[PDB]
Amino acid sequence: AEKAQAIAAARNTFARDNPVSAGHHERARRPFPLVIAQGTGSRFQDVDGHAYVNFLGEYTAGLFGHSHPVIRAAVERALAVGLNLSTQTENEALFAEAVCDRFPSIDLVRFTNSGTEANLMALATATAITGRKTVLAFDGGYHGGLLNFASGHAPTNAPYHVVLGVYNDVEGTADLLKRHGHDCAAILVEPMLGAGGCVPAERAFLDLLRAEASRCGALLIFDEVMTSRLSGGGAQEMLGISADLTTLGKYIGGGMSFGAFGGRRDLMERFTFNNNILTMSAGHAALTQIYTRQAASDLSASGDRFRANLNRIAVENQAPLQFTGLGSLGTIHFSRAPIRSAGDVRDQQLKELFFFHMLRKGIYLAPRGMYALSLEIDAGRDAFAEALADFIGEQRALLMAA
Amino acid sequence: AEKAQAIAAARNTFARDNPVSAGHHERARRSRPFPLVIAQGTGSRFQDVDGHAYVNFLGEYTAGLFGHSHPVIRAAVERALAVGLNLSTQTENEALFAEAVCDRFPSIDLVRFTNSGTEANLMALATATAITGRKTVLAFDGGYHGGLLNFASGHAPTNAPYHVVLGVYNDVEGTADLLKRHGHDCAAILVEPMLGAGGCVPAERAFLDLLRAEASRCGALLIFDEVMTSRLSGGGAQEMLGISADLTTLGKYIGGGMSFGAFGGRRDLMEHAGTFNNNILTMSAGHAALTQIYTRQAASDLSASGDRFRANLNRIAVENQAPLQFTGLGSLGTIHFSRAPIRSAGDVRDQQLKELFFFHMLRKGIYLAPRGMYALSLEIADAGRDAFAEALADFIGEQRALLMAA
Repeated sequence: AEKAQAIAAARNTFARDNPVSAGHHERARRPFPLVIAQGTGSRFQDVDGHAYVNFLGEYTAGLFGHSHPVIRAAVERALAVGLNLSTQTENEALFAEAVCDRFPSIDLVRFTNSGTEANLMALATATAITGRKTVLAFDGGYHGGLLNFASGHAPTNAPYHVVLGVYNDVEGTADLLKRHGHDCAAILVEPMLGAGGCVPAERAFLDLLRAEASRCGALLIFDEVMTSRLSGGGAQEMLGISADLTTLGKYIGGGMSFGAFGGRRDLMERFTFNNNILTMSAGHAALTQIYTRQAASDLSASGDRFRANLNRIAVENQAPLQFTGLGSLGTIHFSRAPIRSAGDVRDQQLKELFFFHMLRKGIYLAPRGMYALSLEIDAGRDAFAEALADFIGEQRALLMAA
Repeated sequence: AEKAQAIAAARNTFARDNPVSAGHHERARRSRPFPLVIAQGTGSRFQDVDGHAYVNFLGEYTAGLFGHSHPVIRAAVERALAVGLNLSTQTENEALFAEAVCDRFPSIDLVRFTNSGTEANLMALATATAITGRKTVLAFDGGYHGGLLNFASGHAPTNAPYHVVLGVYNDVEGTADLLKRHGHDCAAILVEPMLGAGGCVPAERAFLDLLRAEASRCGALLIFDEVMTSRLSGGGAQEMLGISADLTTLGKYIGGGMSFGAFGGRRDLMEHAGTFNNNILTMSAGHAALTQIYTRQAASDLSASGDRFRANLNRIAVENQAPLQFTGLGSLGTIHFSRAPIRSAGDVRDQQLKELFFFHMLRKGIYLAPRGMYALSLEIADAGRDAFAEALADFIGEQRALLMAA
């Protein structure tokens, strides 16, 4: 088939293009992944020396870019004053007060080494306060290595009695609550399905989740590891919803291993916690001196207009691919059907073709097609739109019809 | 009481000594005397927020093995920083790092990196339950495997909902009975070669070999958590004892002092689907530290220094006829108010003596955990050992009438 032949030609060209990534894949021991050597601003250089504009943004973790001066200088100063300090430094409280300033909902904060640990600690506190064991999750959600529900479950997930609902469907959730209301300790939900395909949550869906959690005595945990960037106080500030607990992710720690969980005092008074000097310093400098509300607003508005530009590339060529998401985070889907839950993403060869083609054009993003803008990426948007335009113009006959 | 009045006087002097740590505690209260707040560090020394310099004997609970300012590690972090933060999920550093770790622990046929030892032990347990299909996990009272993997109280309401079965440390008879009862359901036996939080209680070697025997006989895996004990040799206590675990978990110093953990072992057991750690600074710092600084010669010298030094401190106790003891292995030890031989947590059966000692040695410029833990770093030298031994000598001489009798 022309689709198979074209993806084979592009994949052979990719493999012949990047022998050093192949050698590293061999030494570390489905085409090999790209192995990146260096980075600067919105640019990434692989081990073969090819420069790319990094649209993937490290799955929203690299919001500040690879070489921001304020963060680099903060990390250098923290390094020079000493590594592996004791369990008590000023940096932790300064950082916690900055976060609470941004998320006043988080009456008490605790730091972890990852968002996975943050969600685990939140679930632990939920089960401890309520004494209940069942946790309500949603198909396609990803809260960590042992908190994955893309398959509806994972055999590696921690042995919580997880209840699985379909995203953006409050009828099924109300029925599941009728069934397990007494046993529901927590409702863990992302304001946008990150791994599920950047499926935005309908606002009524989240408001009704809050209502139901209140009425059945379960807590509401918002996994804002990804969506916390949607405003200075995240999507929860955007919608006026107050969860019992909130979890935040790695970019809050300046690009290094960090997570945070917190909220109600009575619930969180139960509280190894993360205070690494470099992480505290980088996250603090980044939040207080770089991540201004105006900078985040510019970034998310640019992301919105830029997703519009892409979808209009699709619309003009009558090709039914779409970018879905919110603000500066989107992801390409081979179907043009409106996506409400995981069941709606119901062909990876077109996505692979797109990924390889934009790589050949110098555009870097996830093979699943997710893009997360960083502060450094109008010229980058123009180049990205022109690259997508040229690729779709050339490969138009291989894509579905709108 | 003379002890109560002396500890009250020492605590009042501590509070008057460190107003800045108190101010930091107050400001942190927005989100048992107050803890010391540390400002900077250099080598084996720490300077607090009030400007006092201390010899750092606690070594950050075994994590600060390299010291606070080691040059090659600093340069590795600087170079990685300049080449760029937040690189993609695939870089060369992770494989170089994994090969060095596998060199040190060739038992770890497949390795995976995590952001913490808590995450490493959790992922190891996940792999155990997945391969075996069983739900019960055998742990030991007093063990600490992470924030949600803590068993000092015999359990915690925060622990992940594994069906953990708890035995008493260094007791294979009770373990054999519990294994006879739950053998078919035991997915893993998770054990530290030394009770870290339990009070640096070394595991009897026959106890670990018999845990291996039972794991083999009933089909459970054996997870050795060497987050703390991995420093006892180039291949950890498992290399020291000739034990081959089904899984091994390693801790933060392998990642150069930053958030890092590792778990690995058998191929068939081992392995989006899971977030793995490839942080640029962590990979670079841990790699440079292991390959250029954490040599077997340096680690051997350090553990020998720890052995002779525990002898020196315990002999301060013996000469002064005081029943306090330092227990542990190599360069890791801990003070206990009793002189009774410690085999399990139940043998630690008064915290005011430890608090008095801690505050007095602080006044003398020696820093360690209020619980009394010491973990020497590569920077602490014979002079540091001499100063610590003389400090303990003077403190026990002055506070002689307040301590128990041997």
